[PDB]
Amino acid sequence: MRIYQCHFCSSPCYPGHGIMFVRNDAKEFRFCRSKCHKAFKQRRNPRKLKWTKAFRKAAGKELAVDSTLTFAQRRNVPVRYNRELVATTLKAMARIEEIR
Amino acid sequence: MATRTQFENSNEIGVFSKLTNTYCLVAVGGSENFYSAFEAELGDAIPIVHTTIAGTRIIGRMTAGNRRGLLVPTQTTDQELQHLRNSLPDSVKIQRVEERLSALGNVICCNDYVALVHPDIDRETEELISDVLGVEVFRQTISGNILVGSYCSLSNQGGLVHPQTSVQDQEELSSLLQVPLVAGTVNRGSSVVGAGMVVNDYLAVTGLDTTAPELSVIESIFRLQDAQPESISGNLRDTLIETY
Amino acid sequence: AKSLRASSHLNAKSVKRRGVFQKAVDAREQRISDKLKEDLLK
Amino acid sequence: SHRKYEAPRHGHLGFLPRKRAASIRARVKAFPKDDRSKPVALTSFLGYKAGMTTIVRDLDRPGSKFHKREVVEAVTVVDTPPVVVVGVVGYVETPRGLRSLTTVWAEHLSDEVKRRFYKNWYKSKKKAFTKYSAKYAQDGAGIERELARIKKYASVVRVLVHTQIRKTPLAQKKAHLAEIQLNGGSISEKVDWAREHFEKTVAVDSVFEQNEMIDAIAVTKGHGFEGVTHRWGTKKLPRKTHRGLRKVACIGAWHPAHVMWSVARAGQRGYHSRTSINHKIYRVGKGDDEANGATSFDRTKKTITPMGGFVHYGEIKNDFIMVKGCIPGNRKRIVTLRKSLYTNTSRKALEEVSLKWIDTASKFGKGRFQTPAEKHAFMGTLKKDL
Amino acid sequence: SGNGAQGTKFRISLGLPVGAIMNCADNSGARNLYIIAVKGSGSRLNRLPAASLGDMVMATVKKGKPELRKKVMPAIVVRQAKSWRRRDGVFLYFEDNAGVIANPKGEMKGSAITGPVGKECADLWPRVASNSGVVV
Amino acid sequence: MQLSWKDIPTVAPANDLLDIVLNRTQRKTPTVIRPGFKITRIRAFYMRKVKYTGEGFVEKFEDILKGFPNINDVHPFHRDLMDTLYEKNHYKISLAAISRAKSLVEQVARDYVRLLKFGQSLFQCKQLKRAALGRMATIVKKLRDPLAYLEQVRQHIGRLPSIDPNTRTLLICGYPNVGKSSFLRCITKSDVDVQPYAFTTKSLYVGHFDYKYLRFQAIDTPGILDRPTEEMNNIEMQSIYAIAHLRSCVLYFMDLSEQCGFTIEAQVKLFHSIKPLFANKSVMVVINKTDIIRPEDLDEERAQLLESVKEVPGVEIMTSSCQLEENVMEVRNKACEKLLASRIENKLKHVAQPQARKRTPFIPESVKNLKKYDPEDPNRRKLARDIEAENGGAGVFNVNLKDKYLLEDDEWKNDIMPEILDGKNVYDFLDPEIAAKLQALEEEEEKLENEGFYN
RNA sequence: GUGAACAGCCUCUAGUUGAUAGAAUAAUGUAGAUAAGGGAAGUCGGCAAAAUAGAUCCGUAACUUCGGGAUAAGGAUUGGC
RNA sequence: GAAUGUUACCGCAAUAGUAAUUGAACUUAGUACGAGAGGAACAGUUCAUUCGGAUAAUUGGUUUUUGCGGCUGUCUGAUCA
Ligand SMILES: [Mg+2]
Ligand SMILES: [Zn+2]
Repeated sequence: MRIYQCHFCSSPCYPGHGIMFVRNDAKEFRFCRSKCHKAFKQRRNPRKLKWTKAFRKAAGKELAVDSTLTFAQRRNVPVRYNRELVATTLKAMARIEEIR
Repeated sequence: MATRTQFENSNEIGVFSKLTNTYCLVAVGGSENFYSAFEAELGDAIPIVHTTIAGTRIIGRMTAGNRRGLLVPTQTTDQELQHLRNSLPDSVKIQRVEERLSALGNVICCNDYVALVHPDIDRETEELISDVLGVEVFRQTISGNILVGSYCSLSNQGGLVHPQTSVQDQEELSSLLQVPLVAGTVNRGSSVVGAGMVVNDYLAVTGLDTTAPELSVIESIFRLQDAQPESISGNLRDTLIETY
Repeated sequence: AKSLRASSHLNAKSVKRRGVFQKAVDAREQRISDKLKEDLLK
Repeated sequence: SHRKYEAPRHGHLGFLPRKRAASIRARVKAFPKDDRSKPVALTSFLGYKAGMTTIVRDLDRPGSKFHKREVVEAVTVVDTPPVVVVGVVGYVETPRGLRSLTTVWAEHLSDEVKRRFYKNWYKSKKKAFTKYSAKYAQDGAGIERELARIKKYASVVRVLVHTQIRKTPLAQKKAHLAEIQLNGGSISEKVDWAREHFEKTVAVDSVFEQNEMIDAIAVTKGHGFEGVTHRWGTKKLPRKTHRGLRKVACIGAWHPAHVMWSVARAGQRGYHSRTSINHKIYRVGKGDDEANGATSFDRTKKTITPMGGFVHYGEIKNDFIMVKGCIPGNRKRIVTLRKSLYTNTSRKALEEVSLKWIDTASKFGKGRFQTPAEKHAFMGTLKKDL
Repeated sequence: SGNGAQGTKFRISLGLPVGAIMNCADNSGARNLYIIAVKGSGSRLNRLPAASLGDMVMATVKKGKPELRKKVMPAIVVRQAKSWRRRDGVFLYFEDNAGVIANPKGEMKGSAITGPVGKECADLWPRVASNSGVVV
Repeated sequence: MQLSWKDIPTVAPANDLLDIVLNRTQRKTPTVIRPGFKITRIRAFYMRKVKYTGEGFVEKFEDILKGFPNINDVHPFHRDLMDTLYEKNHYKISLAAISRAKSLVEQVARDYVRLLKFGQSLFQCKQLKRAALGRMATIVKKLRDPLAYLEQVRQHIGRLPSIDPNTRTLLICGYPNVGKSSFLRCITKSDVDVQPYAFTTKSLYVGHFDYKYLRFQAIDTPGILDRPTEEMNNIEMQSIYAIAHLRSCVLYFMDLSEQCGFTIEAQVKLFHSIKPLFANKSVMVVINKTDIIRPEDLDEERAQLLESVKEVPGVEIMTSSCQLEENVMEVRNKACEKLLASRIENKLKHVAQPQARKRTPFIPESVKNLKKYDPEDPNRRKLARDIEAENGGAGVFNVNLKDKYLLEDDEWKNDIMPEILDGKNVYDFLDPEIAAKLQALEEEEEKLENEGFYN
C-alpha cells in the first residue's frame, strides 16, 4: 500500500480510487478524483487554485515547513523491520499526529 | 560451470532472473523449477530469493546490481524492497532510484568493478549508482546500441556482446572495462546476449536453445571451466571457421 | 474442451471430492457446530 | 433461407417467463443434501443488503500470474443480525411431493412477526397467537403430541425463523418470516435441537465462517416496463426507421402464422428471482467487535460503515457478512444466504483470504477520507472550529 | 495469448479496433502502423476485432521507409491510451497509443523502443521488456 | 523442399478418390430440387453441383501435385536417389498424367457449366449434370495405376532418409558384412541390423554424432561388388551414387578374416576399381575384425596388396574390431580431423584484450566448499522442487517466502507489517533511532509550552 | 441598446395571457442534445449529424477569353482596464 | 381479476422452458517417441473467446439538483441581488 498525495490537491489517493496519467516523459501523475484529472487536462495551474493545497502552501496557510513534517519523508532505505522498531514507529506516529 | 536452464517456456534467463557473485533473484511464476534449477548449481551457498518487481516476472531487466549492492526501479513497492532486504544479508546495499528510465537491468550493464550506463542517464542516478556499487561508471554504447544492459553481458572474468559489435568497438570496450570481450550469440543466434543468459565469476546459466558452439564460446570467454581462461578458445577457432 | 456432462471430468471431480475437498467441508462443519453449541451455552 | 449467417440468440430461454417475482422475499427452491453423519446445523440465513465496498487482499493462488500480489476486487456487505427460531415444520414424503404435516410455534411470537400477520396492524385488536400459546397450558400435551407426531413421520425438518427487523436501520417494523431446512441425522435430534432453540437467537457465526462458499438468492432490481432493445440486447435499427428503431423489426414470416414464444419481445424487466452460487465469503464481522473494518494490517479503530453512512442505508451496528462480487437485489432488500448445495472446495474456495485493507471512505460522492479524524487532520482546523 | 506470448493474459480494455492507426514505438524506421486484423480476436456477428496493450496484431506501415510499405507484418501494442483497470487498484492510460512491429515468434526488429512501455506488454513479452528502456 | 519430405498428403486410389469426391459433393451440397421451381433455380443448382465436384477434384489433384518434391532441380543426390528408387521416368510420367487429368477435369467442368447455363428443362439439366459427373468419373478411373503407384512411392519417400549433402558427413564403403553396420552402430547411436548375412542393410542408414562441438552424421550403405557397373542392382547403384554426389569423406572397410569370402585380393581390386570415386573424398582404409586377424601377423605377399593400396596419396590404414570398439573412437577422430582440415582449406579460398587500459574475480568461500549436486544420489539436497512435489506439485503447493528470508530473530519471522496507520503509512516513518527524533521533538514541545506558544 | 445591417435577442408607447386541463415521467415515438478508445471499419451510396463560420493581419496555385479563379488554398490574434 | 365460509402467513409440485460454449499457461517436457529435425498424452493447477444472469465496489458517460462558479446582449437608476 503506497497511498499517494494527489498531484493536484495533495489529498491521499487510496487504492482503487482515481486515475493515473503517464506522460511520454515517463512522468506518472495520480488524480484522486475526476475533478483533478479534468483540471489537469485543461492545464489549470494548481498553485493558482484556491482549493488546491499547493496554493495554500504558498499563500501562508497550513504552514508548509515544520519539524513534524520531516517524519513523513518517503525514505528509500529498506529498514530491517524490527518488531520493537515497528512498535516504536506506531507510537511515534500516534504522538506526531497530536503534535501536528 | 556453464549449465543449460530454461524458464517455463522462455529461453530468456536474464529477463526472469538476476545472478550476482553473492546473491540470485528469481521470479515466482508458475513453480519452483527455476528456483530448483538455480539451486542445483548454487545450492545453499548464497541466498536465492523469490521476488517480484512492480508485480511482474521481468525483475531481471528491471533490476541491476553487483556483489556490493542492488538497485530497483521507482515502481517497486515498499513490500518488495523489504522482502528483498530481509532475504539478503546486510552486506548487499539496496536503494531505490528515481529517474526517467526504469529498466535498470537494460539501462545499466555492470560488474563488481566497472559499470556501463545509458548515455542519457541523469547525473544524480549516475552518482547514486557509483556510490552504491563502488564501481567506475562510463557513458558508452555497444557499437551504437544504446541498450547496454540488454545487448551485452559482463562479468569479472569476461564479457559477451552481440555479434553486430564492430571489431574496433569491441577493442575499445574491452580496454575500457579492463576485461576481454567476444562477439557471439546465445539461444541459437539470439542477438540479445544480455537477456538470454546470466553469468557470474563462477556460474553461467543460458537457455536450452544455446547450441554447443555458443556454450563453448561462453565457457571460453567467461573462464568458467578449470584451466580454460580463453586458452581453449584458440582450438575453437577452427570449429567456428568451419561452422561460420 | 469438455463440458460439465463430460464423464471423465465428472469422474475426476468426484475423485477430488473424495480427496481433501470433502475433508475441508467436514472440518468447516465441525468448526461451525462448536459455535452452534456455544450459541446455547452462552 | 438459412439466414446466411449463424449467430447466438439473444437472452436465455430457460429463465422465462420474464415476469415479476411472486414476493419480495424469494423462496429457496432446493436445500443442501442432508448429511446424516453431520451434526444438526442451520442450512441458510436471512440478511439485508447493506451496500458494497472495496477490498484489497494479498492473493495466495499458486499457478496464477497474481501470486503474492494485492488484487483489488468488489465485495457486498449484507446486514445480518442474529435470527430467532419461532417454530418448526415437519414434512412427510408423499408420492406427490413433500407435504407439510404440522407446525409448532414456541408459545411466544415477537411483535415483529405479529405485524406480519396483519396488514392494518394499528387498527387490529392484536388478537395474536394467544389461543395457540394457551396450548402450552399446565399439561402442554398438545405441543408434546405434535412434536411426537413430527418425530414419527416427518422425513425432513425445517425451522421457522424471522430476522430482527428492529435491529436493522430499515424504516419498516414488520419482519420477514421464512423456513430453513435442518441438516444432520437423527431426525428426532433435529426437532430436539429446534425445541431447545425455541425463542433463542442464532448468529451468523454459527452458520457461516470466513472463506465459506455460499449461494445468494434474492429478487433482482426492478426497472418496470422496458424496451426490447435493453430487455434483450436487440440490435438497434440504423436510423428513423418506420415504426421506430428500438425494436425487433421482423416478428414472423409466411409460416408459421403465429408469433413464437422465443421472439424475445419487450416486457417487464427486473424484479425476477435469480440464483447466484459460488460467492466467496471474505469477512465475518461480529456486532460487538469494535473496529470491524480493521484488518491485521490497518489495525485502526474504525468500523466498516462508510463515512456519512451507507448510501440509502444506515449505520450497521450488528453482525454482518462480507462476500466478494455482487448479489442481486437492491439495498434494503432481504437476501437469503444458502450453502453451496455441494462440495465447492475448488482451489478458488479452498484458498484462505487475508484482507490487506478495507475501504470505509464515503460512498456518498467522491469521498477521499476513510474516517473523520483523517479529514480533520488533512483539512485542519476550520473557521467554525475556533 | 497465442504463439510467442508467455503465460496467460488477463483481459483489458480494447482501445485499438481494426483499422486504427498507432504511432510506431521502435527504431525500425516505421512511423505509424495501420491495423488490419487482430491476432486471437473473437468471432461474433458485427463485432469488430479489437486489440489491447500486449496483444499481437497484424498491421501495415502507412508511413515510413518505402521498403516497409505494401506489406503487413505482426506488431505488438505497447501503448493503448484507453483507461484499463489494473489489478493493483488503479485506472491508468497512456498519452498516445503505439505499437512495435515483431515477428510471429515475438522477436523485436528494432534495437530500441522509444517512450514508455506498458507493464502488461513488457511482462507478457520478454523480448519487448529486454528492448524496452522505460517501463511505465 | 528437402530434408525428409514427410508431409506429403496421402492419396487414395482412383476408386476411393472418386467415391470420396462424389460423397462429398452429394453431402455438402443440397440435393432437393423440384420441377415446379423456376428453370433458373434448377440451372443454378445443377451448375453449383458441377462446380463443387470440379473444385473438389481440382483441389485433390493440386494437393497431390504440390505434395511431391518436384524431383527435377531438387538436388543431384536426392534426384539420383529418387530416380534409382521410383524410376524417375515412371514417376514423372505418373505425375504429368495427374496434372493432365486435372486440366481435363477443369475443361470438362467449364464446358459443362457453359452448356448447362442454357438449360431449358429439369430433365435436360439433370442429364447435363450426370454427364459432367460421368466424365469426371471416367477421367478419375483412367488414373487407376498412377494413383496406386504414387501412393507407394509417397510412402517410401516419406520413409526415406534425410541427409544434408552440404554438411560434414562420414561414409562407409566396402564389401557386404565387412562391418559397416557394426561400425555405424558403435560410432553413433542408431538402429541398424548387424547380422552377418550377405546384405544386412538394404538401403542407406544415417547416424549423428558430435566431435569438438561440431555436428557430424555417419552414413552406412549396403556396399558394392567387383562388377564393372555394366550390370548392377539398384542397391549397389544407391551406394555408388551416394559416394559420387556426396562431399562426405569415404572410409573403405576391409575384412582380412576368412569371413567375407571375397579375399583380400578381391577387396584391393574393388578399392582400385572404385578409386575414381575416391579422388576428392580424402579416403581412409579401415581394417575391421582385427581381433581375429591382427594384420601384423599377415603374410608379406598379402601385405603387398595393402602397400599397393597405400600407394594412393590420400589413403591411410586403420585397425579396428567390432568387439574392441575402442578403435572406433580413433577412426572417428581421424576422419573428423581430415574432413575439418579439408573444409578449412577450402573455406579460405579473435578476442579483445584489456591492454591494461586492482580488480580480480571474487568467489565466496561457501561456493568453494560447496559440493557438486548429484541427481541420482539418495542423499542429495532437499530439492525444493521435490519439496513442492511432496506437497502437491506445481500449482498446488504454496511457497512461504517468509521461511527463508533472514531476520534478526526467527521468533518474529511470521509477522505482518501494518503498512498503514490512519494515514501517513508506516513504511514512510520506518527509520532506526526513532527515540532520538522523538526526544528532540519532546524537547521542542517543552520549550514551546514554557514559552507560552499555546495560549 | 447590442450590433456592418429593416440580420438574431432584450427593453419603451401600444396590443395580448388566446391554443381543454389535472397526476406521474413505463415502453415506443415527435423536436433538440452529450459520450471513454478507434474515426466510415456501417450503408448500394459520407443517407443524416459533425466540423470552418464575423472582423483584422501574412499569404494565395493550375487554368484563363487576362475579365476571373479568390473569402482559392495554407497560417496568427479577437476579453477587460 | 369475481368465484373454492372470509383474511393472512408458510409451503409441496402436475406441467412449460432450460445452457453454458470453446481456446490457451505451467506442471507431466524438451520426457515416451528420434539418427537427427522435432515433439506426445492423463491427473492438478491458471487464464482466456462467445453467450446468459446480476451490481455500481472503483473508472468512464449522462445533468433539470439548473447544485455551485464564470461569460455576451438586454432590463430592474448604481452595488448586491
Ligand atoms: Mg551386416
Ligand atoms: Zn486531487
